[PDB]
Amino acid sequence: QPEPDMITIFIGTWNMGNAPPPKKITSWFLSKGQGKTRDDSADYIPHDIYVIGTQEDPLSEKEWLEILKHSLQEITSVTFKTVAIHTLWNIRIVVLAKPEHENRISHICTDNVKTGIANTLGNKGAVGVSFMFNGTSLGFVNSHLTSGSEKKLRRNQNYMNILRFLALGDKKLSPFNITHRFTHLFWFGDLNYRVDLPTWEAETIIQKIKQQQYADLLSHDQLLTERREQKVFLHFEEEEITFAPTYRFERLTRDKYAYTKQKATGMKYNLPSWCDRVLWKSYPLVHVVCQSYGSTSDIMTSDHSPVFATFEAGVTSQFVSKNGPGTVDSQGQIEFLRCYATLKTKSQTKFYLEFHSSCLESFVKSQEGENEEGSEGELVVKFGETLPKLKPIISDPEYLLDQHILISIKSSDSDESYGEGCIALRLEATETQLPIYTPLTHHGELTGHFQGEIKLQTSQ
Ligand SMILES: O=C(Nc1cccc(Cl)c1)C(F)(F)F
Repeated sequence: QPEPDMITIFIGTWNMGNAPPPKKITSWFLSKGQGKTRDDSADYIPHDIYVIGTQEDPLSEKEWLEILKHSLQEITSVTFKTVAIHTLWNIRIVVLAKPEHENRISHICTDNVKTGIANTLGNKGAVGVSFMFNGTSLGFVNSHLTSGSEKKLRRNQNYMNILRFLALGDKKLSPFNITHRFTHLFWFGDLNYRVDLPTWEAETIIQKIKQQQYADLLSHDQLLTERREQKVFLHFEEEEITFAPTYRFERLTRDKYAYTKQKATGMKYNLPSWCDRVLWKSYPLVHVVCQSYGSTSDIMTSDHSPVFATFEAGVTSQFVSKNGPGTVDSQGQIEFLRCYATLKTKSQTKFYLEFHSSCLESFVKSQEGENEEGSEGELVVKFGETLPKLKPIISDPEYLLDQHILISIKSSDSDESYGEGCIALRLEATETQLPIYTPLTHHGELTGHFQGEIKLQTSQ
């Protein structure tokens, strides 16, 4: 029974509007409705993993698990195993997997983050799940961000709090937040970014939606504009949106957008918006392909429509050799040549690097670099040919070329990371000096760059 090198992952996000679901929700899990939809010929083919995020979920965990599992069994004739379920207030994440995957899944973690302070603490935040699928780490975040058209900055702040404080994946990766801990990270939810057009244009926007003409609406979507200005979700991907805004509908039909201000809305307008989103970030040169991204048309209990996204995702096997795990393999080495970090910091400590990777027995600290001044004001930290030779546990190129090195640049004075990045070992050649590059971030914001050359020796 061979180990897979690809899986498919279903991601769902639905703000249920505090109402029970209708009796049939199968269109959601089938990626049917509007947008990039799944071929009818695939309807009986189960996804390997289903990750369901809800917001404003009124159900108990048990109630929702029974609906989800019975839905999937009706579609696929497979009884899915529950990997994890975690709820914060009315924000929930469920992970289901095909039974064949039970002994491929391990290291399951769950956590939550509550956003805001006093007034603004009490219903917004995020839940998440991580686990290993054979040799591949997977992370999943369902967030319900702050609502309201004039709170895009609060949403951006909610995002940074969630990525700083959500404790998922390998705790030994101490310098790294969730945006670096996983081979594949999926971040979805009621992100609550709005189409930023004047209130007076509500009926114009509705007209455009009825004509399926989204371009002049998407050019005002706050999440796209904030992402293009590097204010949020730096280094994440999103499929092109080709479905109608998923909020705010009159319940029990999809024929009407309910946008006008009401006491129940705090006297706020809810112009039609793409509140409900799926984004991802995968390590460099790992296979990830979005195969659906859309909304259902036939689930109408909520003022939001459910959103689906599906992905092909590359996975690796749990590799054993005669040597590692449990020792090094002397036929393997990773060398860094001519490396330097460019940092945006105004500070003047010395810096050292840490290299973290599950291809090493443990993380490696470098010597301090040599600080120089860049021609445009920058700090340049030079490592030269001084970096420690990395000793991987396994030399086989079928393993090593699929690995990644996480890099943190840390202050000698404080041992605090000033920037984190990731280098793929999926090189064009071995035993050959090749350029490498990663941007460096801290708290998910750009703090600099790391570049140089690599020389990878495998057993071949
Ligand atoms: O641990 C659970 N599930 C689980 C564990 C390992 C593999 C798989 Cl497939 C599922 C829980 F939370 F449901 F009890």
